[PDB]
Amino acid sequence: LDIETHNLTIWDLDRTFNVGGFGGKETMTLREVLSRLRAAYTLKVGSEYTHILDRDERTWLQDRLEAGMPKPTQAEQKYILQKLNAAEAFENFLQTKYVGQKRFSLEGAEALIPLMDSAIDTAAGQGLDEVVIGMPHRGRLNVLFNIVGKPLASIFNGDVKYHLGSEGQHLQMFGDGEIKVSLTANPSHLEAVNPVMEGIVRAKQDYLDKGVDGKTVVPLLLHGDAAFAGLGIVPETINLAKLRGYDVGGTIHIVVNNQIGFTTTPDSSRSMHYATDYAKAFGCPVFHVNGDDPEAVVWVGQLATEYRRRFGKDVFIDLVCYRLRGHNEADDPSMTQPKMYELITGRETVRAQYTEDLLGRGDLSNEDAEAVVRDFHDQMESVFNGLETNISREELLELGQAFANTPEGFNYHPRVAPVAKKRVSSVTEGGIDWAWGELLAFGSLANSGRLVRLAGEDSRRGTFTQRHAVAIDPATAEEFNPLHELAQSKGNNGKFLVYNSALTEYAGMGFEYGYSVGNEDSIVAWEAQFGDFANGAQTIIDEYVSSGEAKWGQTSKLILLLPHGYEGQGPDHSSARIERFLQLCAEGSMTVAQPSTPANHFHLLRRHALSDLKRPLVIFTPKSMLRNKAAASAPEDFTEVTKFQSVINDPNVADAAKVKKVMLVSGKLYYELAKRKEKDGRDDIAIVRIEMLHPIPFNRISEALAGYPNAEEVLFVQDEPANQGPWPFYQEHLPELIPNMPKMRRVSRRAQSSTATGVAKVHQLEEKQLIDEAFEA
Amino acid sequence: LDIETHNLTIWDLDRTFNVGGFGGKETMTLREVLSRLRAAYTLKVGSEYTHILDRDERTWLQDRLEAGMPKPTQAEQKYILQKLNAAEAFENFLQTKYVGQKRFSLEGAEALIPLMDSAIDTAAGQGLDEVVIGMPHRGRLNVLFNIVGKPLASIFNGDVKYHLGSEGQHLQMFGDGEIKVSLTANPSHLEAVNPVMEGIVRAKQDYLDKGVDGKTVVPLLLHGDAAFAGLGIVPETINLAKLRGYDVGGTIHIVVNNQIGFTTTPDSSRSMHYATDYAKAFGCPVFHVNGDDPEAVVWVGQLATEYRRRFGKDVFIDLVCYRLRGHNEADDPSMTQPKMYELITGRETVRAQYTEDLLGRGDLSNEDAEAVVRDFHDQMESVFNGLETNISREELLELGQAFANTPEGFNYHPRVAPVAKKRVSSVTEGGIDWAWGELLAFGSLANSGRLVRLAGEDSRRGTFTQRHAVAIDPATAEEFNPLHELAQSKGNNGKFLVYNSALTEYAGMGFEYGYSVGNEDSIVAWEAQFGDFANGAQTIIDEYVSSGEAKWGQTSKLILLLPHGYEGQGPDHSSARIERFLQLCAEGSMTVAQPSTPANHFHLLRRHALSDLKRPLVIFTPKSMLRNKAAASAPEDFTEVTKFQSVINDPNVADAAKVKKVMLVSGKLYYELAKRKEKDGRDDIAIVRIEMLHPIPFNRISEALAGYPNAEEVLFVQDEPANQGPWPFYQEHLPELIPNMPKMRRVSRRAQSSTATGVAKVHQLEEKQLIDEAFEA
Ligand SMILES: Cc1ncc(C[n+]2csc(CCOP(=O)(O)OP(=O)(O)O)c2C)c(N)n1
Ligand SMILES: Cc1ncc(C[n+]2csc(CCOP(=O)(O)OP(=O)(O)O)c2C)c(N)n1
Ligand SMILES: [Mg+2]
Ligand SMILES: [Mg+2]
Repeated sequence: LDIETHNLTIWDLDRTFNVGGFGGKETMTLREVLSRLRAAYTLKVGSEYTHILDRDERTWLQDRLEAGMPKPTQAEQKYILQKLNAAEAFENFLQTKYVGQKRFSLEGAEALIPLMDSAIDTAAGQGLDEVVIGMPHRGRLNVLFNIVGKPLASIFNGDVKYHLGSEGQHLQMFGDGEIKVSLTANPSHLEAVNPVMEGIVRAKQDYLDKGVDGKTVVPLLLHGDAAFAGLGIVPETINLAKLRGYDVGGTIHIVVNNQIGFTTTPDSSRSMHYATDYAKAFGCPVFHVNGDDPEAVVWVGQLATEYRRRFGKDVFIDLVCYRLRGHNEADDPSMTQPKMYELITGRETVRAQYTEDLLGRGDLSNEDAEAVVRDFHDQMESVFNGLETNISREELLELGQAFANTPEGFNYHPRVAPVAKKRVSSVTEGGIDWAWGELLAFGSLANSGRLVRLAGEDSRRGTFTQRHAVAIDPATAEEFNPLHELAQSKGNNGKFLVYNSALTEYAGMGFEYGYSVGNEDSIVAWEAQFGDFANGAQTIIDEYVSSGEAKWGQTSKLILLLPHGYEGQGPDHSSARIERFLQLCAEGSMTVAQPSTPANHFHLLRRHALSDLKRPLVIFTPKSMLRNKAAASAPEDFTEVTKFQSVINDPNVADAAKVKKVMLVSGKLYYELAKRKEKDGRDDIAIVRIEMLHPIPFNRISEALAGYPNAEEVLFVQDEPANQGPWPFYQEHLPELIPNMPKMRRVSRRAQSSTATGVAKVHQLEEKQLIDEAFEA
Repeated sequence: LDIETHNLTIWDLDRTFNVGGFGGKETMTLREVLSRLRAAYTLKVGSEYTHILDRDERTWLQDRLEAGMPKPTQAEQKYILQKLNAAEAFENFLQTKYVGQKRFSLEGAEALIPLMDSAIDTAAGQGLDEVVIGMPHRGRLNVLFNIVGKPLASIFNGDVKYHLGSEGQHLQMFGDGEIKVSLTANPSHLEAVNPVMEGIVRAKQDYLDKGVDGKTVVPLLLHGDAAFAGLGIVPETINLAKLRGYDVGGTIHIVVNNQIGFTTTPDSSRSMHYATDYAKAFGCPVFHVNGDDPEAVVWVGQLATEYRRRFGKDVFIDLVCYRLRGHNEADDPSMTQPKMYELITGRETVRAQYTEDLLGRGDLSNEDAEAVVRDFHDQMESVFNGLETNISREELLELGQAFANTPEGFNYHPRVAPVAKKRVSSVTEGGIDWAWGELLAFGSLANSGRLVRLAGEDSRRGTFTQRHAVAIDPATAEEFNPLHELAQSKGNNGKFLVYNSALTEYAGMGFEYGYSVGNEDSIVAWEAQFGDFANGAQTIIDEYVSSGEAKWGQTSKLILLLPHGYEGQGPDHSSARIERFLQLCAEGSMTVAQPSTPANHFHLLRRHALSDLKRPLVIFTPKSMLRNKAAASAPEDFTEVTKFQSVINDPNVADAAKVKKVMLVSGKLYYELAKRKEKDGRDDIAIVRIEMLHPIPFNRISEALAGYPNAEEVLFVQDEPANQGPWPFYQEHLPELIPNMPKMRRVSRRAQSSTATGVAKVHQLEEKQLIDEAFEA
């Protein structure tokens, strides 16, 4: 940036040169060229835009930045001063009338309030419908009073004010526009709101139904500088921006850069030059603005909101400010950073500086000048004053016939063709498999008129090549979605939408929780490749899915589909960790189940979607049992059987008076135990299945055991190790709920620190030993 | 890139222009300029380097890329052909002699083997000590045979071959260099090895002790394209590259870009143009190379290894290849991607293409040509043939006096000065607090001659302003580390190293597990800001810390320090989730403790560091008890008391024959219960503390209860809800280990789905109700 580096000297300043349309001129002097470049790129706004690849969007930014900030009117200037007065008035009320609020102070960063106002007002003039805000603790109550518009009485009267959500309206001072404003709930875990907020926006856009030209709900997301550079959830969520099921038309990002973490400085926080350098990975513009020049801050807010509407991409604003006090209530920040807090202590406020600048440009009259003084006193005085789930024979045949009604000149790939042919025959003959039972449920619900959404890794085809919900023609590469087409022909505007995720668990599951909150009337399901990989979304399970209703009174009906089974494929492909989910359950917080039969899975999904109980559902789904012919279901099981079963008694008992042992079991291990009973001719054993785990169906288990009056012993049989699976939960709780029951006796694998062996011959030997122990006299 | 865009035509091709030293010339024709630019930037190697900010490192890359790939010798050419022959020979043996290996095939990407060889050979010529490799499943057994150098017998004979680690030597064909080569263990969870591998390299560099000019252990890290763009752990780990405690001199990254995930294409995987676009966020160079030109691949390997040694930064290679077969053993990839697998099926191999190119440039003689044919047949034939922990009075006084031996013209900040003065007096008078007990332990061990490392968020000062292990002078900003200086004066080369992390839990804890594996003789500890935030590193707890010894036989002695207590500060600042850690324990896999007294914490840390048992330690550390004066310890407790105590019996019992109730407790709640016993004069109650949780000290608990022979009842008292804390574990296991014990009776908070309330008045009412219930007759 020095003229010496380009072989130019002081002797060239008044010579004329060809500049090729720079500043709308063909010729210019070096003195004039340097003036313009310094006015555009070196004052209170610093821009990064030349890394963008499209020529049209690079030229749009270039023309606006080199034209400069327009000179604001007197009316505009006084409106910026009134917002700064309100911001500072509220900070003073909080610090004086209440205690332990020093942690949550906005002092140093009061220009945030006029920046957020500029963006929301620009959106109202564009004609859009809503703005959804997500943010951390710092400045939250200030945003509730000055941006959402809640009364003071409402703010100051489970969980705290600093974590609950709110709604309000924003009218436009110098226009005729209105817009809704919403604030999202969040935990103390930094950046965990990022994917949840994005999902809420997509659900709201889908409900308005305005097409690709729409995208009329704006996401505004606030970060801190240390958290933005450090935590990996931030760039994981930005990567979903342009994908098919996840696009929301761009996100406006504000990073509040107060040059300190807690007791940590930027040198020990990041290996990037600026905190906002992830923008250069995704091809998006960055604006750096000085937080002590309020006219420049309101311009950057306007320019960012205009860039989002024109190009539909993400935009990043870096607001450079400082932190006046320490993070703790009684803690000295000079203890660790003494040199920085020499510059901070005993400054003038941004309000004071701006008032002095307006009263010294001589624009204002005598009457006008008195008013500016009186406004701050005004703001201060104001603040200190029996449900059946079966379908009809006719409905079932129609669902089957959807896989035959192929569009003109579409053919199926020849490994997919025989799957389609069996779906059409099965609804009369029999032999319905797991995958076809699941799709018959989601299809029936879309016909009634609901929006059904399914998302996860390789979810269109299926991980185990079992689903085939969208088919592709090998010749033409044309897509067909049979059940979506049937739904849109019944005339209740139903939809079946199926999407393939990116390789993420945290961002993926977070996005589907958000969708459930932003449309109460939708049916949403997230699937995992294997249930073993759901530990990479533990923050979302612990802080939102299991605990949200108790904390904030926020309800969800999300379905988690997690594969599970001990089939000899190693420790990272065997367990979805049942024990961990049952540890998190209390007073019916969520429903947990493991069904054995395709028809029972059908009845569970339909009960959840047609009930008034608004809590999540966790289903442990099979892998090998997907293709077992003893598991398949008849059509009368979807048409004559009315309800979902929580306990299934033994089908193969000749005489109940001869039974002496009773085995309790849950999942795929039933079919192995049943095989052995038939081979050995054991008429003294009865095998009983538990389909629902939490809540405990204790009345149905009691009825079952009452039916065998000469039973001496009760065994609990599971595949999982003795410190894993459902045994720990059941040995604690079941004896107190059924007093007359005999003492239970465990039969399982040995307790261990891993999930399962990695040697396949050891797996086969363990399984033999388990079943022999069960039948041993 | 079209000449029309720059207002130039065909009529300018033979006119001469000033080019300013391009191609080492002052003048040149447009025809010559276009030739050179196309030869340098548009053939088999594509470069991204102009985003780099330093002028010297931009010019170094520019000069090498525009000079071009050097013409390789005949000997060099035949050595590249022999490596491709070996690679393809081994793939054929695996596919024919064994089954279910189609998932793990390298067919399509055989140029990986000569790329990795080029880099390792270049490192050996630079004079460096070791190369550490981390990678996923694809190509692993090929790398074990052709790069590490294991025999076939060793490979083909718990867990599988695809997850265990190995060591070997690499000699240099045309030189006199040797270098060690190591391969790291890993789970199926993609990208979880990234932080663990980096930590292993830093531990090995620290042991060699060669200073800043050293950095002589090279990290080589292999990724897949979908995982690299999608999972957030990747950019979280790159952000640690230039930080103080974490820098290893650069990382060479290889992304194998086979243009497909599992059944998912790049369109539905990322929102970036290339998968390697995170490089532009961190200011590092990227080389894209064609995987069907083996001479270009060996050049890029050399250039990347030379760039790391000169500039000490990260470097990224994108190897563009394809995937010949499907990911499953029996699965058709044309089912989903039919158009892509029209181009793939029925191609010539990279080995075949390169042989045809050498035999058609006429360099080779008749004798030389016969040899090239016979080499592939040769490679094929070959493959198919009573420990006391106290310190002395003198050692204790010396540790105290370290906080007085300030360097010349250093003064303490005046809020830190009185802490230092009390540390010097306490070692004679009394009143030693928690923090000073912890540092007395780490200090004593550094004096004996060990390397002690402590890392975490705000760990130098402390989160609760309690530690002060490095002090800063407010006048000069000069640092002092008293205990490091005492260690280096005793002449056993001991060190006390303390570092402030970035705001990360996954990358942070991963790095400290790696350090423990790469130096068995170090004492390492990771601290969390609050124990509630450790759920963001659940992948590392589940897959490495709790399970590594059982899976792979890999041992660690890592210390986790997790703050814990119910003090009325909300649901994300109360519980470290004890219940979850005790669920993961079996057959002494790790030690779990919650000490009540500073001296007992001292004795636990020293027992762990001087034992032969090589397993992790999880300590639940206090918050409010840090400054409680009833908790402080006398000097005789560090000097006359010999061992760590697992159970502590009641100090305040006049007559043991009068006791009728016995309360068991663990942690800070002791001090509340003890206060109430004194106030009410209860000589019928005895309060007994459990300091170690797993393993269960059942012999010591039995001895304690035997001492009170007229005890009618036993209460278990905890602050946590009834489905959380240590009660679930103890109600299952303790009755079977002590048969004669009376039936236990719980006294706790009610079971719930969250951790704790968010209203402070409700917390105080709950605590009163808990203690009243305990003492109720
Ligand atoms: C996931 C997570 N990790 C760590 C913390 C602990 N924590 C609370 S506040 C804080 C500092 C954040 O600093 P920054 O993002 O720079 O913003 P500031 O509060 O200074 O505005 C940290 C690390 C947390 N709340 N959540
Ligand atoms: C954390 C995690 N998430 C998901 C998976 C499931 N998974 C196994 S292989 C695979 C595909 C990875 O594709 P890519 O990284 O492009 O490499 P390729 O195997 O095609 O070489 C996935 C998603 C996993 N193993 N770990
Ligand atoms: Mg900050
Ligand atoms: Mg790939």
